[PDB]
Amino acid sequence: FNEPLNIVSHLNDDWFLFGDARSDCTLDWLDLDPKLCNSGRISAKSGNSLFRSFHFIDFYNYSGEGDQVIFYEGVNFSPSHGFKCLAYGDNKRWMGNKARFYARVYEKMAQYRSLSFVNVSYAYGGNAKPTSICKDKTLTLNNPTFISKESNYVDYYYESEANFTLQGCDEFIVPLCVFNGHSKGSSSDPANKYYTDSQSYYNMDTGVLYGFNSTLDVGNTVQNPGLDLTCRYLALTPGNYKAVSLEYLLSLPSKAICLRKPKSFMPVQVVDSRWNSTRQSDNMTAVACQLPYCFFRNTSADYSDFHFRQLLSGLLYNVSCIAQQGAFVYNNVSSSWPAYGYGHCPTAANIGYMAPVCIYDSDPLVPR
Amino acid sequence: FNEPLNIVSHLNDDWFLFGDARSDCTYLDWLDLDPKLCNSGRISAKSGNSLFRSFHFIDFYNYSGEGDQVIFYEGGFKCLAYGDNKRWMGNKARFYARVYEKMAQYRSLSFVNVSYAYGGNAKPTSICKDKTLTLNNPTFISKESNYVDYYYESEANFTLQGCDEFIVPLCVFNGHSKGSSSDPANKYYTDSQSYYNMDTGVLYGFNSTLDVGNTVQNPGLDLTCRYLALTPGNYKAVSLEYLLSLPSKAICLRKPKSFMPVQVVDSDNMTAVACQLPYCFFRNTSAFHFRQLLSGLLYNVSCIAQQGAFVYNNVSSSWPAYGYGHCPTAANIAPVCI
Ligand SMILES: *[C@@H]1O[C@H](CO)[C@@H](O[C@@H]2O[C@H](CO)[C@@H](O[C@@H]3O[C@H](CO[C@H]4O[C@H](CO[C@H]5O[C@H](CO)[C@@H](O)[C@H](O)[C@@H]5O)[C@@H](O)[C@H](O[C@H]5O[C@H](CO)[C@@H](O)[C@H](O)[C@@H]5O)[C@@H]4O)[C@@H](O)[C@H](O[C@H]4O[C@H](CO)[C@@H](O)[C@H](O)[C@@H]4O)[C@@H]3O)[C@H](O)[C@H]2NC(C)=O)[C@H](O)[C@H]1NC(C)=O
Ligand SMILES: *[C@@H]1O[C@H](CO)[C@@H](O[C@@H]2O[C@H](CO)[C@@H](O[C@@H]3O[C@H](CO)[C@@H](O)[C@H](O[C@H]4O[C@H](CO)[C@@H](O)[C@H](O)[C@@H]4O)[C@@H]3O)[C@H](O)[C@H]2NC(C)=O)[C@H](O)[C@H]1NC(C)=O
Ligand SMILES: *[C@@H]1O[C@H](CO)[C@@H](O[C@@H]2O[C@H](CO)[C@@H](O[C@@H]3O[C@H](CO)[C@@H](O)[C@H](O)[C@@H]3O)[C@H](O)[C@H]2NC(C)=O)[C@H](O)[C@H]1NC(C)=O
Ligand SMILES: *[C@@H]1O[C@H](CO)[C@@H](O[C@@H]2O[C@H](CO)[C@@H](O[C@@H]3O[C@H](CO)[C@@H](O)[C@H](O)[C@@H]3O)[C@H](O)[C@H]2NC(C)=O)[C@H](O)[C@H]1NC(C)=O
Ligand SMILES: *[C@@H]1O[C@H](CO)[C@@H](O[C@@H]2O[C@H](CO)[C@@H](O)[C@H](O)[C@H]2NC(C)=O)[C@H](O)[C@H]1NC(C)=O
Ligand SMILES: *[C@@H]1O[C@H](CO)[C@@H](O[C@@H]2O[C@H](CO)[C@@H](O)[C@H](O)[C@H]2NC(C)=O)[C@H](O)[C@H]1NC(C)=O
Ligand SMILES: *[C@@H]1O[C@H](CO)[C@@H](O[C@@H]2O[C@H](CO)[C@@H](O)[C@H](O)[C@H]2NC(C)=O)[C@H](O)[C@H]1NC(C)=O
Ligand SMILES: *[C@@H]1O[C@H](CO)[C@@H](O[C@@H]2O[C@H](CO)[C@@H](O)[C@H](O)[C@H]2NC(C)=O)[C@H](O)[C@H]1NC(C)=O
Ligand SMILES: *[C@@H]1O[C@H](CO)[C@@H](O)[C@H](O)[C@H]1NC(C)=O
Ligand SMILES: *[C@@H]1O[C@H](CO)[C@@H](O)[C@H](O)[C@H]1NC(C)=O
Ligand SMILES: *[C@@H]1O[C@H](CO)[C@@H](O)[C@H](O)[C@H]1NC(C)=O
Ligand SMILES: *[C@@H]1O[C@H](CO)[C@@H](O)[C@H](O)[C@H]1NC(C)=O
Ligand SMILES: *[C@@H]1O[C@H](CO)[C@@H](O)[C@H](O)[C@H]1NC(C)=O
Ligand SMILES: *[C@@H]1O[C@H](CO)[C@@H](O)[C@H](O)[C@H]1NC(C)=O
Ligand SMILES: [K+]
Ligand SMILES: [K+]
Repeated sequence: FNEPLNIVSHLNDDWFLFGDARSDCTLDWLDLDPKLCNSGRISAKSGNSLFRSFHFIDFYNYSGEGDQVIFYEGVNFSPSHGFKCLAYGDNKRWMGNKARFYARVYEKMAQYRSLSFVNVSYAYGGNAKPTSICKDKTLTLNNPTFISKESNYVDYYYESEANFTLQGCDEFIVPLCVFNGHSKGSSSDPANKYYTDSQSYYNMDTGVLYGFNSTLDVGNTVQNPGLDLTCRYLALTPGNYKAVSLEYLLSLPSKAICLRKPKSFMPVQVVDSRWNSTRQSDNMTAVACQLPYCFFRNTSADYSDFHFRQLLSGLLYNVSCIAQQGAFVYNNVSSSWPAYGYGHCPTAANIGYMAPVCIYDSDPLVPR
Repeated sequence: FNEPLNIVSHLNDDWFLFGDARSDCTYLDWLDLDPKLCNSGRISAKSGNSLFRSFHFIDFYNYSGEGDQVIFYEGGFKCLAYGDNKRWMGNKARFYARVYEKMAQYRSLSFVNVSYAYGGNAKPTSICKDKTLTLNNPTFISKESNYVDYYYESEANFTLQGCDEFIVPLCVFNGHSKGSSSDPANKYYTDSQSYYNMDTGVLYGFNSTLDVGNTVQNPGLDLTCRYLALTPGNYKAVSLEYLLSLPSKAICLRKPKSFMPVQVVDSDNMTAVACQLPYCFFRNTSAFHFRQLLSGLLYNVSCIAQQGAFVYNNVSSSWPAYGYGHCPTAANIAPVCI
């Protein structure tokens, strides 16, 4: 009785789900029960993900607020897409970025009710403008922004800076990134001339600096491939910032995840978001989802979906307790001791079945 | 029945207590009034010392210990004549927040000494001290003899080895720092310090921003510290102005465990500010001597939660919140039939 269930669910009506096509109600494409389409507790867009919208031009305006937050997305940025900034880049670096972004988002959404995006603007002294240096055939990155070399500079060994302000959120997730390798200015430069990308963000109000230097020696050629963007994901407080670049192109945030409304700690729930077997998936959301801030839920069957619908079907009702092992429907007794339980959780102590008169035989004239 | 108790406790024998009290034994068996746990292998404690004191100052006690359930028993300084103890209250809150949070994740806490490689002739200087204490972490290295002022870059290397993570201080004098006796009264410095991980390219930086000084007319200049959790490897301390500073001691964190909140009991509320969910449960127990704590640690409890400890694992009047162990239900459940 009251074995833990492999579902995502909620303790009460105070929940919210972020998703992709498989929860996008605008119905053969859905894993989400159609009855939850009019719930007002879903932000989902087919073909998109939080990571995709965070970094690229293909943007969906995700937003939602809830005590118990659930995620069922990620797949729309995978190794099957094979995104890389440059012809001889490296998707593995982008899987790394994915993992670090989601780890930060999951961890913070255990501590805040509200997630949304804000656009970040900057003030810059020179004449140069953004350049779309990181892109491939199907995607164009636009966060961070990269500002070109000023006309008068002969090479990329220069300091450059711009100001940016974070306002309107309790905390902001921003990327701080470098091309990690021997970056090249042009093909007119000799072979042995390369750059070591350096970027920092400085909080002018507090005096705290976050810095990042390239350390690798991979390049953007068939002889020495692997140069791509390595990103860290910082949770910053509102204030006035300075983006200070010590070498190569100045970069700074164009978008932030907006975190609002602190709550008592409540772990997020994550549903594994993958393709079918014959297409390339990743487990970056699994690495990102750790105790104590996240419960990971996966099925036992390949994506071919019956099993994932029943995992999401937990969203149609309330449960007493959400724990490491799963959801406990009832609040009283169970065979398992809940670990990391939230809600009104059952005991696994021996409490027998009680009655003032125990029944042994059927009564021919009285029902039970 | 089974009301939560406002005490620190343990779920099993795998616990450890860090303290600032005397744990030693002073010696018809009932004439022996020592607590059973006197001289226990599960306690690291020293009267008139603390983890913070030993982290930062010369009167050092070699605190170390290992356990699943970690417990802290918590039983003013300024660097300069016209400094500010408020900066040290803030330092203490930030130190303990980091220590408490990380000891929810590791079994083992100890101290290591950090050595450094510096290319000049200058030596350490005890610039931060008052009448009873002398700071020695971080180390501050003197200006080189050939420099006429404190507007210089300086650096040293240091290595962190043998632990999973290391807690170290990154600090600056926050205000208008002053150089020597005979120079313009309007000539001051803006202390700037950073640590750089040479293996990963990550830099942690800190610049002074206040305008306070070290005189009766303009007091407030003191040391503001951040407490970093660093991975093992090769580092460089890079100072962009004023005295080079770098760690001389680190908290060594080893042996990961499943997340298990620490417990803190007292007797300033900085340990209270530092002790927060999800990583720490704060108890304000009343009689509160160390000897009574020792007696209260002889027996297990079934469940440790936000409201307190629940002795029994079956039923209670309260729903445990943020419960660990084997926790009772408060559901409305006489002879057993089945
Ligand atoms: C912890 O809380 C739970 C939930 O509240 C509680 O479980 C309920 O216990 C009550 C009271 O005993 C049960 O109600 C009685 O059920 C008698 C019939 O029992 C059989 O059928 C039950 C109904 O099954 C249907 O519905 C359920 C879900 O609703 C579903 O799972 C089934 O598939 C099916 O659709 C069934 O629950 C029950 O199974 C339990 O008991 C058996 C036998 O001991 C055991 O083997 C199982 O493991 C399981 O525990 C069983 O198969 C019925 O005769 C009885 O009616 C008399 O009493 C009521 C008042 O109590 C009078 O109104 C009536 O006129 C009769 O005199 C009563 O309705 C209820 O079914 C339980 N619900 C569930 C989900 O298990 C536990 O007791 C709580 N535990 C503690 C320690 O507090
Ligand atoms: C949760 O766990 C606790 C701790 O184990 C448990 O509390 C204990 O309950 C038992 C059973 O009631 C208590 O023992 C009783 O003590 C009373 C008075 O002191 C006695 O009179 C009782 O004896 C009568 O009932 C017996 C039934 O077999 C008869 O044989 C006898 O003739 C008497 O009529 C009985 O022994 C015990 O005192 C407590 N312990 C504590 C520390 O409070 C509790 O019941 C558990 N609850 C649940 C819901 O499981
Ligand atoms: C992170 O990367 C940046 C960018 O490379 C580093 O800053 C740069 O440091 C280099 C090497 O110290 C400086 O170049 C040197 O200049 C001296 C003096 O002219 C010269 O003698 C050397 O041959 C060398 O060319 C460069 O000026 C400096 N750039 C800027 C804009 O400050 C930075 O040091 C790295 N950070 C860390 C902590 O290592
Ligand atoms: C944090 O603090 C350090 C130390 O103050 C800052 O580095 C220093 O910055 C000052 C002001 O930008 C630099 O002084 C300048 O010198 C040039 C060259 O003579 C001159 O053109 C300017 O008028 C000014 O006086 C100084 O060189 C620099 N010192 C070192 C050793 O790098 C640092 O910039 C601060 N960090 C941030 C993010 O603001
Ligand atoms: C899940 O639990 C919440 C928690 O109460 C339920 O909220 C109630 O919703 C009903 C709508 O039928 C309102 O009339 C009540 O006022 C709500 N109760 C409270 C205490 O706010 C919700 O209905 C439950 N949902 C399901 C599907 O069982
Ligand atoms: C995209 O989403 C954001 C966040 O939900 C919207 O911005 C909010 O708009 C409301 C007005 O209804 C303001 O009161 C809030 O202050 C805004 N929040 C933030 C964080 O900026 C925005 O309107 C949406 N964009 C579009 C085109 O619909
Ligand atoms: C941040 O920028 C985005 C994209 O420019 C804004 O979303 C667009 O808003 C315009 C109107 O200003 C609409 O025409 C589009 O429908 C929106 N685009 C998408 C893809 O949703 C968004 O409003 C901005 N956010 C805030 C808080 O101002
Ligand atoms: C506190 O709890 C632990 C775990 O339940 C007890 O350790 C067990 O002691 C029993 C005594 O016979 C042994 O059977 C087990 O082997 C022990 N288990 C483990 C995991 O060590 C411990 O004795 C209790 N301590 C006190 C003082 O009651
Ligand atoms: C950035 O802000 C600083 C301080 O507020 C100011 O000195 C500087 O002129 C600003 N830069 C630009 C380009 O607006
Ligand atoms: C992810 O996948 C790799 C194998 O590809 C495996 O070794 C690793 O343990 C997995 N991590 C998680 C968190 O599932
Ligand atoms: C989830 O389950 C599927 C099917 O068993 C498995 O192939 C996949 O690797 C699992 N994902 C993770 C992240 O463990
Ligand atoms: C101090 O404690 C450390 C860590 O437990 C230990 O390795 C060292 O030997 C101790 N020092 C002395 C002098 O006993
Ligand atoms: C650090 O230094 C102190 C004093 O020299 C010494 O007692 C202690 O044992 C040292 N730490 C270790 C791990 O040996
Ligand atoms: C510090 O390390 C650097 C980089 O390895 C090295 O070149 C330099 O010699 C070191 N400085 C000292 C004083 O040992
Ligand atoms: K840069
Ligand atoms: K310094």
